[PDB]
Amino acid sequence: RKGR
Amino acid sequence: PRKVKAD
Amino acid sequence: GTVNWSVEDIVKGINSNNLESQLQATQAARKLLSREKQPPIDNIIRAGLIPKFVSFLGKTDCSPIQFESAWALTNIASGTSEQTKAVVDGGAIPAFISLLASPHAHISEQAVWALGNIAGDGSAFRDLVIKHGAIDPLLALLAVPDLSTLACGYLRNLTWTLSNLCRNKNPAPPLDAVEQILPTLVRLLHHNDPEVLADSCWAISYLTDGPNERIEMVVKKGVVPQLVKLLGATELPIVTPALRAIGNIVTGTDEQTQKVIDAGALAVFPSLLTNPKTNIQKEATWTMSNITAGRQDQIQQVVNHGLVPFLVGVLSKADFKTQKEAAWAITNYTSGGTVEQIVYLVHCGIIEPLMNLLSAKDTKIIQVILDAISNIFQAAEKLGETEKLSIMIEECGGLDKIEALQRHENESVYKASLNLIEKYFS
Repeated sequence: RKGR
Repeated sequence: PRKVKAD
Repeated sequence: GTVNWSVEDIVKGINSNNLESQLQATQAARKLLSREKQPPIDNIIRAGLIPKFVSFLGKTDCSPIQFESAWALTNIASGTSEQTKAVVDGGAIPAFISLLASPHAHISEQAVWALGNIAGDGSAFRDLVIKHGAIDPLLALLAVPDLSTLACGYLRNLTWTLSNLCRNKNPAPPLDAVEQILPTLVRLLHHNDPEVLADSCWAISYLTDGPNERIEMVVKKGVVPQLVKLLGATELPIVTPALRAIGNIVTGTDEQTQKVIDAGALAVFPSLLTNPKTNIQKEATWTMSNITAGRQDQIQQVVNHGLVPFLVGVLSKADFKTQKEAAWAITNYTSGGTVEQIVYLVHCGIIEPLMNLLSAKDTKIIQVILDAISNIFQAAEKLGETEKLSIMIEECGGLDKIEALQRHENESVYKASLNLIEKYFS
C-alpha cells in the first residue's frame, strides 16, 4: 500500500 | 537548481 | 579599473578589434553580473553580448578572457529559464565542455559551474548537456586515487554539477548516463566534506525518485549502509537528503525496504520522529508509513525497535501534515499486521489520539482514520473483545465524533461511520  | 558565482 | 562600467561602455570595448580592450570590457561585464543587488542580466543579453562571450571561450592563447567570459556566462545561466536558454542558444554547451580539459583549473572549474547551471534548468537542457558529451570529461576530473587531493571548492562544484545531471523527471535522466555516473557518486558518498556529502545525498535522492528499477540501480551499488550512517549525521543539510533517499527506497519492493532495515535504519527513527525540524519528522513519518505497508516481519521490526509509541507521539502532537502521515502509517500497519500486532497497537495508546484527529477539516484523514478503525475492530472480532473495544472510544469522546460523521459530505465518510456505529454500537 506504498504511496508517494 | 542554479547558483550565481558572486565575489 | 573595471568597476561598475555602463553596458554601453562594455559593448564598445568588446566590439573593438583589440584583444586587451575586449578582455578589459569582459571583466567589467563579469563584475556587473556578479554584484549582489540586481545583476543586469537582461541588459547584457539585449546588447547581444552572449555570442561574443561564447567566442571568447575559445581564445586558447588568452586564458584570462576565457575565464572572465566563462564567469560572465555562468552568471547569466544562473538566472531564469529564458536567461539560461540564451546562454545555450549562443552555442555555449560545446564550448564549456571543451574547457573541462583546460590546463587552468580555475577555468575548468568555471566550465563545471556553468554546465551545472545549464543542466539544472530542466530535463531537456540536462539531456542536451549529456548529448554534447559532458559526462566523460566531468568524470575524468574525479578519476584520482584519493578525492582528498582535489581543491575543496573544485570538488564541491563537481559534486553539485553531477547532482544536477541526476536531477529532474519527465523524463528521468538516461539510464546509461545514470550507470556511468553512479560509481563516482558512490565514491563521493564516502568523502568527508559535509557539503560534498549533502550534494551526493541529493543526487542519490534524485536517482531513487522513480520506479523500482531506478531504485535497484542505486541499491545494487551498496550505498544503503552509507545512507543510514549519513541519516544519523549532525549536519542537518546531510540528514535532509539522506532521509529523502531512504524514504524513496522504501517505496520500492519489500526486498529493497528490507535492505534499509538490515542496515540499521530503524534505530535512528526515535530521534527522527522527535526531530525539532518539522520537515524531518514529517519526512520520517512518511517513511514509517511506507515501512508499515510492508510484510508482517517488517511490521515486527517496527515493533521491536520501540517505534510504535513514537507513532503514538506524532499522532498525539505534531504538525498536521506530520499527523496525516502518522495516520497513514497506522492505517497501513492495521491493514497488513497480525492480530497480535494490531492488539499491541492499542495497548500502546493509539485509540485516543486517533479519535482526536476525527475533528480536523481534512476529508482524507478521516477516511484514513476510519479505515484503521475498521481494521482494529476487525482484529477485535477474532478475539471477541469488540464490545470491550467499543467502550474505549465512547470514553475518550469518540462515538460523539463517529456518529456525527454519519451526517457528513462526500458520503464515503458517512458510509463507513454509519456502518461503524451499526455494527459495534448497538
